[PDB]
Amino acid sequence: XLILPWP
Amino acid sequence: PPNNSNAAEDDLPTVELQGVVPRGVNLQEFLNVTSVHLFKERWDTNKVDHHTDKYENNKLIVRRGQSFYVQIDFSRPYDPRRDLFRVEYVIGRYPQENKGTYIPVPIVSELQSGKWGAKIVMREDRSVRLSIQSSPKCIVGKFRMYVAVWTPYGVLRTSRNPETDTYILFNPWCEDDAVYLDNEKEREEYVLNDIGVIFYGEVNDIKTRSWSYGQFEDGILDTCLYVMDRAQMDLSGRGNPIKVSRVGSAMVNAKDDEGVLVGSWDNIYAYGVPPSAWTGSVDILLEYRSSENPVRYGQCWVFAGVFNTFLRCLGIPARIVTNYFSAHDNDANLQMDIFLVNSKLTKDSVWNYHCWNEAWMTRPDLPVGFGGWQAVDSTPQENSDGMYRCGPASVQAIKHGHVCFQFDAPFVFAEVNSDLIYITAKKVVENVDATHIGKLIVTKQIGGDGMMDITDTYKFQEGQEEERLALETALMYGSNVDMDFEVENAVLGKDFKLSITFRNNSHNRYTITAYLSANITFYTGVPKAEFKKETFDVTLEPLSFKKEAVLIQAGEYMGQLLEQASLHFFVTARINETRDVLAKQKSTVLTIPEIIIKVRGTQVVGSDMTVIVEFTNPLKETLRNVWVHLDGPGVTRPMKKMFREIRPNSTVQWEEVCRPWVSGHRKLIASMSSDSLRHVYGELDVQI
Ligand SMILES: [Ca+2]
Ligand SMILES: [Ca+2]
Ligand SMILES: [Ca+2]
Repeated sequence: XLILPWP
Repeated sequence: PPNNSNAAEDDLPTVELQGVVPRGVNLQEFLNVTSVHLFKERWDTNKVDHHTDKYENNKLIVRRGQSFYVQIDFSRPYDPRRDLFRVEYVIGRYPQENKGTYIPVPIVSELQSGKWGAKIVMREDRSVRLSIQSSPKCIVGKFRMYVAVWTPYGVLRTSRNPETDTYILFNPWCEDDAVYLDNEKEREEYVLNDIGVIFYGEVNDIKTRSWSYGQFEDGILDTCLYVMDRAQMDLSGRGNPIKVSRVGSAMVNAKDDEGVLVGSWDNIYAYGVPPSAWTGSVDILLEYRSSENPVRYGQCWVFAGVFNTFLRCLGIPARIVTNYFSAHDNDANLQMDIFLVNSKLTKDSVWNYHCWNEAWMTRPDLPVGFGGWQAVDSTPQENSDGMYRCGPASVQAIKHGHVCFQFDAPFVFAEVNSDLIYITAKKVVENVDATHIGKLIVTKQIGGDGMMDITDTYKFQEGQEEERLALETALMYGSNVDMDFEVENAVLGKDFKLSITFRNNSHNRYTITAYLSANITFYTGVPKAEFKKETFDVTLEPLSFKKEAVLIQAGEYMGQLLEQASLHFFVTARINETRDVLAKQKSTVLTIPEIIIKVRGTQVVGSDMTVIVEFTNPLKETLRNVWVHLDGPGVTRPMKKMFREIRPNSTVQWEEVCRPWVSGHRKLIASMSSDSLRHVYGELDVQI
């Protein structure tokens, strides 16, 4: 589980 | 005072005298118990037939709504002219009959559907063997067992005996149970499988983590009961899988409730086990039980693995699903608010993937059609009524955006299908991404370790107009047009019309974009299949009503019907000029044409008998080329009679001579088919 950066 | 602990007990008197009993009563006149047998070995009939043979546990474990055998030995042979006794099951320190925690079991002649009772099925010397049946709504937990013999001076009761303590679990095999699951292979994987697989990685690089659920390991059943004790969950609600699963989502995480698992994402995991090191649920739960304090540490998948164990252990069918690109809505507005990127104003986030649980149950608190899989999540993300817990949210309610039905459906929807809203704050909306969130949702396949794409259960396909309409509905559940639909006189075996009505009371001309979803539902309210999906456009002239009749043909649903099945319809329409959304859902029972079968004459398996099949034309139309079939493997070779026409509401009779050639409890089945009405049936049991 990782937070993904907004594209 | 509250009765919320399975571990607590009361002290049931062994000599419950009443009134001022004179000195020198001779209680020898009455039965006493010399021994009780529960036949509780894991090779024996009770545990094998109740699918409990696998638990590492020496006590009886049974499932509710299903009978099991016990044997009581008395001091003299039981005589119902003089003797009266009853079995008792008791849970908690404050048992109450009106609360389901003191359960008196009468000795009855015949067991009755869904009621507690015990039937004598064998007598020998001083013993009687009983078939005991429990209510399918019974409380789940560990019960104390007593035998109570009634006397004119009061009750004489067996003393406390932990060797006969009896666990009663949820029963996916019992059709009267809220957790009934009518598919054996599905029951094997979602109840009895104690290992599994959890998917992670990325949409295009998908990884597999094995997990040991271990729901049958020594100590685990007892731990799950202890979890519910620690929640102070009132015992009287522990027969309700909605309450059990909602308590589970709160108690498996340590926030708020002193639950099982502390979450951590900080890459250090001081003074604990790092989330990636766990390989199963057993070491977590057992350490929680022994230390009576939260375990460190977990993340999404560990929460779901431990939650899966809890559910399956108790008998609630359960699986773990993985959502890739799982949104986290911080402000409960059902969209991703991305401020332009300004990381201080922007509070929402998206996970590369997230894990949670589905639990199978009916939803008697929701309208018909929303049972089946319920999303439940124990990973702490947002408060639900002041606690870190989530669900049950009906996956079917989420799919059509009916997020008004409890619990926490707007949140789960936002997790799977929220849009990205790019915003610039200043002294303004700049972009909208409608496909980023929830690219793929999977769960372990049955009978194998591969994926099952189950995205379509949560959302319509991206780009389809239905996906948009369900989301606009979802946002509306948080212009002077009325919309309604009625199903025009629907008879099983015939086509019928779905009449959607718009009433425009304004002076404006509107355009409507809409879809409709027609479904088969079990009568308990669990959904089975969508059999017709249409999207359609219509113009709405001012000051006018307007019907749009949708033809639903017999072939569209006849291939998927089940006994007592109802029909469930979704209609959602957007007034385009106004962006307003009108959404309705309704269920309806099909009219079922009858075929009565009588037998005139004796039904001995040597001579001739006459089978009278009767059919009545249920329609206002003329049936033509009415074929009628009779089947009955022991009574008749298969036969057919034709009728060129049955006028409206007319009745035909067909007499068949039969010579039965087998004795016993055989059965006759009748069928009718015509040019229009077809495949309506009747049946009759006959002894020979
Ligand atoms: Ca908690
Ligand atoms: Ca938001
Ligand atoms: Ca989308």
